[PDB]
Amino acid sequence: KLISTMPGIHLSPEQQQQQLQSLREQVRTKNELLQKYKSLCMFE
Amino acid sequence: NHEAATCLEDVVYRGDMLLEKIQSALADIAQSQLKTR
Repeated sequence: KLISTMPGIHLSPEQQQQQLQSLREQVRTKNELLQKYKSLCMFE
Repeated sequence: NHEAATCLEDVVYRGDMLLEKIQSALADIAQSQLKTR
């Protein structure tokens, strides 16, 4: 149990789950910013 | 001579519009980088 408490809920249930959704928002926002940069048509 | 002068005034402002576009793009990238925090 001392070996397996490394994977223990140190930061609590609410924070671990929220962090996951925060990273989801971060990753998705990175995705549309990068795709809008690649997809923009500056040239006439 | 007058005609020759017009040539350069036609050439210019294309670099200016490209420059304002790329400044807008880099400002947007910097803003996104600071807001993602």
